[PDB]
Amino acid sequence: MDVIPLSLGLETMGGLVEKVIPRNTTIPVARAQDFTTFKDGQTAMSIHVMQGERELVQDCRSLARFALRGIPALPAGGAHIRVTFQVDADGLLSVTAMEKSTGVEASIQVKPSYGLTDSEIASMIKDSMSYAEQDVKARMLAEQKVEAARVLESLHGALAADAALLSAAERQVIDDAAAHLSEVAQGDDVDAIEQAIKNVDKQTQDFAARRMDQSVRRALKGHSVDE
Amino acid sequence: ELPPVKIHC
Repeated sequence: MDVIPLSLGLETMGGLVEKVIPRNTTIPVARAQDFTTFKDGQTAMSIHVMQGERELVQDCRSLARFALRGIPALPAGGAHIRVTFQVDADGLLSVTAMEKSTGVEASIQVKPSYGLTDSEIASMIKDSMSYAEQDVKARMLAEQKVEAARVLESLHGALAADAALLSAAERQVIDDAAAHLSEVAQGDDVDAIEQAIKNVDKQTQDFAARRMDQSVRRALKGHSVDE
Repeated sequence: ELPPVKIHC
């Protein structure tokens, strides 16, 4: 039987490619992987199907893109999505995204079309070893950038909810730490991004504790129509 | 629209 010549996967946050069906898998085949949202109330997700062996989007081949829409609005990381890749015996590729609680789904089918040459396939395979270490470093960088954005999004939500728990003075220390994280996350030093996240965490520890204290006093001792 | 985030390891 025939096999898939290159890995098939999906773009994930940070410009990275997650492999769903590995290179050299016999066809027909189907494999799934599970994913979630990045922001509070997210109702859509972009499903960008790629082909190749390397870690960054710019180093793989873009096959197709579509969106899953109608995701129920839930806190960041709360909606559960499964994406399934199917390649039939004739090489037809179907990709389906579906959300757990409502079953909402979107799918495409992509006809086999103008191939890769055997020599371009070989070259993409060989580049993946030749740039393996650079790619490991690039993925680590990008994953730290995603973590930075994750921390910033969570702070952004907490400020939206609970700005009233901070003085303008305390709020400026936080805003300055968050602006500085946001700046260094634009560069290419992984250790610096890590230290800036740690600084945001330390500057928000009291805020996070006042938010818990508030939920606990309220649940346990009760609410006041005052505030 | 945002791409997916891995839901686990």
